[PDB]
Amino acid sequence: VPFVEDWDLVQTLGEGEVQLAVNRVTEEAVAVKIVNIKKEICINKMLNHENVVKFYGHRREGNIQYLFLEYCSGGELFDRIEPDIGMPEPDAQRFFHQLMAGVVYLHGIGITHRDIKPENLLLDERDNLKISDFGLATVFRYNNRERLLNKMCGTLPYVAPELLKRREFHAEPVDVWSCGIVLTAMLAGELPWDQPSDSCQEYSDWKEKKTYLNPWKKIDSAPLALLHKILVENPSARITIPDIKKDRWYNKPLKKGAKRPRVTS
Ligand SMILES: N#Cc1cnc(NC(=O)Nc2ccc3cc(C(=O)O)ccc3c2)cn1
Repeated sequence: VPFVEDWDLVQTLGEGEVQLAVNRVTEEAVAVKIVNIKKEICINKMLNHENVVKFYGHRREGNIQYLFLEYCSGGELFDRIEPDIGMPEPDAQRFFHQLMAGVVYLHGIGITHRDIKPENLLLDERDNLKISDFGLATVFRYNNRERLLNKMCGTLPYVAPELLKRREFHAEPVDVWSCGIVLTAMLAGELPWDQPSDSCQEYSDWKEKKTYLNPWKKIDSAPLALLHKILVENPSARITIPDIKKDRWYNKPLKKGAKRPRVTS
C-alpha cells in the first residue's frame, strides 16, 4: 500500500518534544517523542499492558531518536485534578485501580518506573489510565535476583523518604509511595509536602498524625486509612500492592460503569 508509512506532525503534546502524528493514509494518531534513551527504548520493547503506554517502534535519523508511542486523547491525569479540590472520589478510585494494575504489571516483569506523578499518567478516549515515560525507568529484577537501587531519581514531592535518607533501597516500595502521593493529589487537589524529610514541617505533621490539617482534612476516613498504610516512612513496614488490593476503600463500591446509551417505555 503506497504512502502508508507517512505521518504528518500536526501539534505539540509536551516537552526533547512530544508531537501528535497522523498517518497520511489510515489517519491513525500516534505520539512521537523526538530526543538513558537507549535504556528507554529497550525497556519500552519489553512492555505490553492495557494501563502502559504502547510502544510501536523507533527510528534514528543521525543524532535524533524518534519514539513512536501511544496517543492518549484524554491528556494527562494532572489536568483532571482541580487545584485545592481534586476530583470526585469514585473517579480517583477508578484511576487508582488502573494505576495499580499498571504498576503490578511492571513490577511483575521486574521494571520500576521511578517517576510516577499525574503528568506521567495519560488518559485514552475512554479515560483509561496509561503509565507514560520510561526515561527514568530501570530493571530491578533479573534472572529472579533483586537489585537494590541507589540512584536519586524522580520528582521531590513524589519521592519516598528512603531515597533521601538511605544509600540503598528496594525499588517496589518507592513506586508504591509515589502512587500514594498521586492518590493524595486526586482526593485533595494539593501535594502534602515539598519533600518527605524531617526538615519539612508538613511531613513532620503527618508523622505526628495531625490529619485535621490540609490536605488530609479534605479526604474521607476510608481512603485516608489507605494513605496511612502507603505513606509509612519505613519502606519495610509500608503496605505492598497485594495488600492495597485487600484495603477496605480499594474494594468499596462507589462508581457506575461507562455511561451506556438507553431508551425508555
Ligand atoms: N514519554 C512519553 C509519552 C508522552 N506522551 C505520550 N502520548 C500522548 O498522547 N501524549 C499526550 C500528552 C499530552 C496531551 C495533552 C492533551 C490536552 O492537554 O488536551 C491531549 C493529549 C495529550 C497527549 C506517550 N508517551
